[PDB]
Amino acid sequence: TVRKNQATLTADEKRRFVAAVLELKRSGRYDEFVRTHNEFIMSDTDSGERTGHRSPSFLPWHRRFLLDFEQALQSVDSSVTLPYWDWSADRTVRASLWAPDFLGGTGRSTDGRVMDGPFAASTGNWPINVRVDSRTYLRRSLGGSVAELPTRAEVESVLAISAYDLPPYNSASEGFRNHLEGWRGVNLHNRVHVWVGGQMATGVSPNDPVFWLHHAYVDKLWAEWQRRHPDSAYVPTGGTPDVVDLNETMKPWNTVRPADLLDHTAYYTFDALEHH
Amino acid sequence: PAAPESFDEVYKGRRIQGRPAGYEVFVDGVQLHVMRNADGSWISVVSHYDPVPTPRAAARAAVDELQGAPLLPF
Ligand SMILES: [O-][O-]
Ligand SMILES: [Cu+2]
Ligand SMILES: [Cu+2]
Ligand SMILES: [Cu+2]
Ligand SMILES: [Cu+2]
Repeated sequence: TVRKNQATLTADEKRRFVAAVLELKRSGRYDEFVRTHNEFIMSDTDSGERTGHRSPSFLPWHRRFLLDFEQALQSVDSSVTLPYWDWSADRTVRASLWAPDFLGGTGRSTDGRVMDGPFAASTGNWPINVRVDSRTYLRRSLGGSVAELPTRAEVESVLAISAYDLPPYNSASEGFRNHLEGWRGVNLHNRVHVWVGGQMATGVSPNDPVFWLHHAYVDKLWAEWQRRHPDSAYVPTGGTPDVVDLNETMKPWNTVRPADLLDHTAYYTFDALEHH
Repeated sequence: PAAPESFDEVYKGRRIQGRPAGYEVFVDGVQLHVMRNADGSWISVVSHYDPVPTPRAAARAAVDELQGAPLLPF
């Protein structure tokens, strides 16, 4: 399984990814991934149990969630893999990612409605069902609520951080995980959600297929961090209330631990990944 | 650690209310999920990656986000 930079996909690979995602939507499977993510983001709190977000397990949890979604895509078309969006490089609305043959563009200004691409409401193929309001159409406002995507130099500053995570293991932490998540510092992952706008800025953010490509690049940055810091590993390593320790299992699956997800090469490789 | 004060105002045509419960927000009488971060900032389910300083600021951000749309119960 090789995960490729979206910018490098052939026309046929874009066609097959789009079709596999649309079939997961048609069959009802896609919306349950949206629902799972929203349930966790609503329940994960800084002073209480926290698993998918704002906690050390943010990265293995999304790694496993993306594996679930990729395996679902492969059940429709076995050649499909999740691509990743390097938003430090492809940082304008002119990126091919946002062309009508791939994800479609920004939303119109009156109501944020995406008007082109395979996921535009007008196609009849992308109802927004799992939602927090009456609006049933895909929306985006690329660059509307925040002016810039992270730059490579910003990403590099975060990759240089040696500790994976630190007490109190939440949105107030120092360390790599919370700076990549974005609650502290120059802000990588959270800012990209804000930059896309529309459903991507909300607890039902998997409603936008770009969710997967965003998190596949966050997941690549975790793999890059590991190559930069072979002497660092997931923490905490046991006995932490409310937080998933290295050898504890994670909800909703219950049968996998962060320890089982640290080495991505058990599941996929990247088109290119820097050595240490 | 005491909760923010309650509030009630019309913002961009819509009634927004907040009250300690740990804190509840309503837009036109429909509850809006909000959460407090460790540093005292707030987010809502329609702006969940975007910390703002107060629950009223999160309610106003939600009204901005909604562009007139009814909130669905959570
Ligand atoms: O995490 O979206
Ligand atoms: Cu999220
Ligand atoms: Cu929440
Ligand atoms: Cu996210
Ligand atoms: Cu070395």
